[PDB]
Amino acid sequence: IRCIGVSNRDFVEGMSGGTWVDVVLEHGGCVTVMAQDKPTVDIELVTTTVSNMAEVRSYCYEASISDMASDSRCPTQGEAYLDKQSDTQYVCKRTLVDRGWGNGCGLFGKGSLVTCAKFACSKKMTGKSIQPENLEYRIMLSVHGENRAKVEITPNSPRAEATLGGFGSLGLDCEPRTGLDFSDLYYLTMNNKHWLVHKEWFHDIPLPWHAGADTGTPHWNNKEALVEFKDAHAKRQTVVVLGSQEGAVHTALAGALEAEMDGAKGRLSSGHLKCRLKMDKLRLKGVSYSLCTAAFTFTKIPAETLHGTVTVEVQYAGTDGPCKVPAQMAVDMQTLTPVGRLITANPVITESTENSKMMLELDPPFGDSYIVIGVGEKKITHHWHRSGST
Amino acid sequence: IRCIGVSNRDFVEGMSGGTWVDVVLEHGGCVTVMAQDKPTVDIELVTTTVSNMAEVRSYCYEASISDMASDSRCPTQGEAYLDKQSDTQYVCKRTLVDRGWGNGCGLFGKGSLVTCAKFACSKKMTGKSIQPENLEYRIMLSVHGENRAKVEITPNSPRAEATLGGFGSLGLDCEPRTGLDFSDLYYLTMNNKHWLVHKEWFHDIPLPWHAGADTGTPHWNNKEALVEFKDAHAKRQTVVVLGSQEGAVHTALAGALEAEMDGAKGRLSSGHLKCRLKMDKLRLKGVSYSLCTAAFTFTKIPAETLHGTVTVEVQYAGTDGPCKVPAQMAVDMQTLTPVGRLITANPVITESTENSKMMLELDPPFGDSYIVIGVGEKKITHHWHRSGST
Amino acid sequence: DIVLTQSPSFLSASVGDRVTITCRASQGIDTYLAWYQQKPGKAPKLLIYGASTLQSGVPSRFSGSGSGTEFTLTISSLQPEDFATYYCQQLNNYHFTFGPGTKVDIKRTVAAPSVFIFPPSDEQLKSGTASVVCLLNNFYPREAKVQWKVDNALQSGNSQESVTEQDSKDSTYSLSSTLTLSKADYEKHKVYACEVTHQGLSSPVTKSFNR
Amino acid sequence: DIVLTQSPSFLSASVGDRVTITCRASQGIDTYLAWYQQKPGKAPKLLIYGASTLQSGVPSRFSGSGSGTEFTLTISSLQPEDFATYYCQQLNNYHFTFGPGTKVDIKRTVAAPSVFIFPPSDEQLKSGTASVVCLLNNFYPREAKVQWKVDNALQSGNSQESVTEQDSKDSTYSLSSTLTLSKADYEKHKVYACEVTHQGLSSPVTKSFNR
Amino acid sequence: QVQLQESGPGLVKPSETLSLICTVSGGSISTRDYYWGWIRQTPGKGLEWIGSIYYSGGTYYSPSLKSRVTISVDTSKNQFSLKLRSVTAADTAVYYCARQWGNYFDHWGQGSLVTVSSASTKGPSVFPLAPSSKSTSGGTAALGCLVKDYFPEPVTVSWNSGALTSGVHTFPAVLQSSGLYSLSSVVTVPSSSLGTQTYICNVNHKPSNTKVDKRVEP
Amino acid sequence: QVQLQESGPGLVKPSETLSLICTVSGGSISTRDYYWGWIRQTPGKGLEWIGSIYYSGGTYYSPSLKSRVTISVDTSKNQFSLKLRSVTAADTAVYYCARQWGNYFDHWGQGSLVTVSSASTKGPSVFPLAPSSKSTSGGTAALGCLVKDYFPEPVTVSWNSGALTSGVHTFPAVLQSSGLYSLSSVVTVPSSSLGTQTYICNVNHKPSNTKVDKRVEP
Repeated sequence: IRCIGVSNRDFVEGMSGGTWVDVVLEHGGCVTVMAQDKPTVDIELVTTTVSNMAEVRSYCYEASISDMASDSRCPTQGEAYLDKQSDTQYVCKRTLVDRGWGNGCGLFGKGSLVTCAKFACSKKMTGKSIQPENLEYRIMLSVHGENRAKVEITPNSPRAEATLGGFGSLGLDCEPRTGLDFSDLYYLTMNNKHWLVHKEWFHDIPLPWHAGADTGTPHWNNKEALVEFKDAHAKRQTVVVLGSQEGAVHTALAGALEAEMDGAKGRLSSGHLKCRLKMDKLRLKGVSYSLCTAAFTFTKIPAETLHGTVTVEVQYAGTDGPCKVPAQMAVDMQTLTPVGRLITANPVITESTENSKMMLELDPPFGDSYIVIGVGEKKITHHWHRSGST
Repeated sequence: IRCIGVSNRDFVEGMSGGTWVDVVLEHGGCVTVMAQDKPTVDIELVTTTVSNMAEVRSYCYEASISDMASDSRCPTQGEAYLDKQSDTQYVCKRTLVDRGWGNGCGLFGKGSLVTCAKFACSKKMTGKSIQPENLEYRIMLSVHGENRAKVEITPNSPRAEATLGGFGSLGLDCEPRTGLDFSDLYYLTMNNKHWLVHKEWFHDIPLPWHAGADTGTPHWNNKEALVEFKDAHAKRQTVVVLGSQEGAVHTALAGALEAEMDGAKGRLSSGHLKCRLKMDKLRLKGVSYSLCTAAFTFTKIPAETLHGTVTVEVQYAGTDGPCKVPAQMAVDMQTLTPVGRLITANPVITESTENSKMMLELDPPFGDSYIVIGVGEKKITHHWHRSGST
Repeated sequence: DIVLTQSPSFLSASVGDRVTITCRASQGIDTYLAWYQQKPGKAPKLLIYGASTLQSGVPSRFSGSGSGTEFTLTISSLQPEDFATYYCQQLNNYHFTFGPGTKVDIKRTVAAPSVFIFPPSDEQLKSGTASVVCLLNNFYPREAKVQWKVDNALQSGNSQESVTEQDSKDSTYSLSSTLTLSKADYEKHKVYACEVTHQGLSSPVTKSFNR
Repeated sequence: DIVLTQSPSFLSASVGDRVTITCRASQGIDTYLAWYQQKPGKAPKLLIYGASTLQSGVPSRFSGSGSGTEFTLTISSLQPEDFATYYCQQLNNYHFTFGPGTKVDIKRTVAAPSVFIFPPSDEQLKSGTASVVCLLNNFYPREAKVQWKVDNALQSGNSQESVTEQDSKDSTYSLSSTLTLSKADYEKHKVYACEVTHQGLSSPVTKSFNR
Repeated sequence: QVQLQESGPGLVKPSETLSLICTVSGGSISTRDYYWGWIRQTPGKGLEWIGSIYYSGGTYYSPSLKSRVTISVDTSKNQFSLKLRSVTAADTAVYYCARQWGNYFDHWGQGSLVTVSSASTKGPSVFPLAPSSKSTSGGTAALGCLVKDYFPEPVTVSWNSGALTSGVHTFPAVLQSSGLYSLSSVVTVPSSSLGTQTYICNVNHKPSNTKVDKRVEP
Repeated sequence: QVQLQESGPGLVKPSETLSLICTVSGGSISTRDYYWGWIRQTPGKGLEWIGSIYYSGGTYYSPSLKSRVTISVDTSKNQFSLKLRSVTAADTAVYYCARQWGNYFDHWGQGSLVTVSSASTKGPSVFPLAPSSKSTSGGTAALGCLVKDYFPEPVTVSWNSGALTSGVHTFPAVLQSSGLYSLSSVVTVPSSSLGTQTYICNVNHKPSNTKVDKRVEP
């Protein structure tokens, strides 16, 4: 029996008309929906998933360079020029150097020097955007007691009709709540790892980065973050890569929480919805059975739940099944006037075999009352006291 | 008999002492020197020669060039430089050229261009300096009648002792006259030809020239006089030599006079000297002969010279030789006093054979007089009338 | 590549003033630099080429100077038509690149918006919609605001504004605000009003009237 | 090679003036140019390097400016010791080459030569010769002439003159003239005199003596 | 006096190819002294050079666009063409054709706005704005003309076939929450001539080829 | 404070080799920041650079003189040497050694005059010039010192061992018609102290190693 021990549980009641009922759904919470002559079905909102995230920025943490070259000029011979400086793929550096007779110049002065190297990224990390269009809410609806359907709901597709076997169907209409969802984070990935990071911190990472997804060939920006140019001779200059920076991010990611992405979809915890659900086509079993006639027996003694309700487990020693279960609460016991109400509304034992067990959940009135199971002389009772008031 | 028909003839007489006699010598002139009891010897100054001329300048009129090269640079790339511009042998030219995308430059502007070529001279002409130390005067002294010596005299060696066989020696001392010699000309040579040119015109010839003689390797100046650089290619510049200029000089030398240089010494005409000549060691024949005794005969009738003197040719039909010749002039004849004077002083017939001929030159007095040849009854006479007065 | 810099970015001057704009190339371009003029809604207009040469048909007011990396465009006696953003431009290594641009606004005296209002035409009422146009003319500064009263009820949505540039003659701004209702909502109410608050208006000027 | 030019060549200024000297290189030397100072009978002294950097220990009067091909040396408040010829100097292509030099003379007021005369010493009379020395001291302008009287007989040969430079303190010139006789001719005559004509002397000043 | 005119302002779908043609007037295209370029301008307001080309056919492209740009000359028709491919929203801009005089761009075109989105073109609806009840005023009157619900930009608006320039203000269009921008045009004229003188607002929406004239009367 | 000093002024015969050594004081020649050069100056005006050299040994010569110049370093003795060969009269000049810092010569030497002729050295004869008969004057007296008949140049002349600087004028030598130049040196001092203050002219003819001091007394 579901939603029994959920701390964040809600009880929604049915209108006089009998179609519109409002609910509010929390992740890690439950809502019990009770309506007049209705299966009393539980809605959960178990899973929030994101998928198809558009990549915003991709940072590089391990670089390599090749075809390094330099061009020099004596003073009064103009600026140095290598074909690869206007090439966006290469990172370059231009400086003046002391030139003289010792370096092959007929003059003593500052000479132009340029040095270029082709920058390629060996391993990159990616940031992805989390927008409402990426969301996917998995909501499970279950007959409180084929009889539990799961549905998925998009913000671009708020509705879904959960189909329960003999009970008809429930119709979910929802809308995303405002303020209780994410927009200030990105889905940072890094060598098959995954994190959630404040996008504001993400825009200030001192590493090379390109602004799109992997288009044609990525144009990297801030190549000097990984490529510095060591001291410059008269005709040459040395270029060096810093190497892998994975450890620097693993240590800058101190408090970040991990996620799980077993596929292209990324699942995570929280979620908040509000839904009108239509029960016009939800029915209790279209066949009216007769009452169970044999003896019941308390296996589990009545036990109080967190919300004041009580749970009872019986085992019916009869073969009448499918028979309807006689279950009520009574304060008179001369007459069997029902008090309180059942949560497992209209309990049915479809089991045709001998010793079928069944769990019930009752909503006792305040004060004293008797849990009454069975119909005839061999029926069972159990006292129950509930405290509090209105 | 020399100096007989010379128009520029001079007659110098001897002092009472008999050592010092002054003369002045013209090229193409003569001086007859008569002294008391002396051979009466003729001085000429026949030749003026120059040699060992220090070369002043050497101009080139035919050029050739090789290893032509150019260097270019786009705008903002500095000035062009070829290894050959600082090389003094090469002639260069530097200019700006319109550069752009059509010439292989990343922008449009004036770019540096230099072009150089090695200049070599195939054929040169030479100018030589004519200074007093280069002079050489050839003076010939001849017994008027072994007996004619030639002497050479330098301005750095004014003296020379001409030796005449049986007559002793004449001692020449001279000094170069001031103003009647050259200094304003050079000895221009040109492909084995030779000229005399005004050195002032020589310094303004528009041709390449070097300032020394052929030292180490000649450094030519004003190489652009023969080498022009054709307009302007973007990365090259075309260099052209004018070629031979011999015809230009042969036509610029319109009035110049040629010389002759059959060796290293150069012949030319004019010359002017002044000389004290010492006749202390000049003697008439140290033996006193007797007079010729046989008959004389006039072959050439007496003929007047340009200077009022007269010349007579006799043939002595006797064998007494060597005998003195009895020759005088007389206005009395009865008897027999000498008048005038002989120019062929102390005539001697050294010929020992029968019909020896001999020419005499007499200086008759003014008016009437008789030329008297012979001694005795068979002697010959001839009237002679000279006009003019003191 | 050479990235040019320009200073200042924005600047407000007044007619007759002398304005100087500077441009900075990272590399030596010696004198191969240009200055362009771009008025609103128009193409750039070449002013200077060669960093100091005036282009034919350009007023004598404009001039340029500089060599190497720092160049300067000077505007003697600024004129109200000189509203534009000016760009320096250079070519190097077969690559054209322009400067960031120096916006030049005009400062003049204060002016009052000659407010008008326009009701929706019958063609709009018929078709389906209704657009009411409050209209401000020839004020300065740009700072001015409008308030939409519908029967003295300050509605906020459905309004959006559009500003002109400073005029080429009087250097003023103009403002159009449009209230956009469905015809039903326009037929419900009757009194439509716009209030214009501005520094040149001693009190909020209002225009209105009814069907 | 690059041939430097310097203008002007000569120039006469006066104390307190501000003098400018220019230098031109045929090729771009950007800022690699120097200015040297060479006083008479002394080695050059580096004044400016880098075309605008003042060298340590050089007075603040001197300064330099220029880039590319035209450079300029400026002397604020010229001083009488600044007598020198100044050279610009640049290196290029492993080749040093200097400018032609700008001679700088000083103009000041007119001065009179304090004439003296010196007779031959006895050591000279003995050895074989005789040298008489007329001496002009601390005048200006350089234009002055001397006349040698030997018993009021103007002899011309054997005289040679030598001039100093402008002094570093008073900017004046000095003149030494020497008459050179053989001892016999010095003992023949008795009265030796030199006459000094100069613009600052109202009439030819004379000095003379006898044995 | 050379004039350049780009082909009409147009709309382009993402990842398709942008094709523009600018045709040269007032002068030749087969000339040795000039190049012929393409220059873009995203709104706000940077100028970017796309590429230049010689009458011979030689191309010079920006390295930031070289792989996407193709420029061609047709000397016979005195025009040249720009082709951008794999267009995105980052390519929405006004594109200028210009004559390159070797190092500078001495002549430009009026400019052509290219918009890139997966939406179709719609023409505008033009409404008159005249004085209302109590039309009377001192000595000035304001007439208007409302261009509404078009896409993409731009329209151009003139008054009396471009003869009335003085008092005209045309306002920049505003994107309302449907796409379909909307602007308005206003002119100021004396009430002495209003309405003893006619006033026509000429609206021209090139991308929809819409041409329409409205009288403005009380 | 670095000082450079060229070897003594000397005389050279034509076609022989000129050999100079300049020795560095106040600093080391074995430094990597400086070069070490030779610069000439013919009497007229010209300053001409001959060549520079590194402490390592690397030479750099003028292309107008490379075939005749040889420069060498001796780091152990802190000096360097110039050698010109096949010398002519065109090579007579004052030769300066200098330190080349960059493209510039920051420190120079006093200079060494080299004369080239086929003549031998002769020392000078120094003669005093004192006031003569009627030596008296107002308040100024002129004392002199005649350096005569030397070859080649130069002498240097000081007074009272270089302590008397104020009134001294030394005049440039004049070439008389024998070779054998001759100059004179003169000083101005008060005539009141004509007997209570001594005066000595110090004549130094380096090429003949001549050193001589003359008293100057009435």
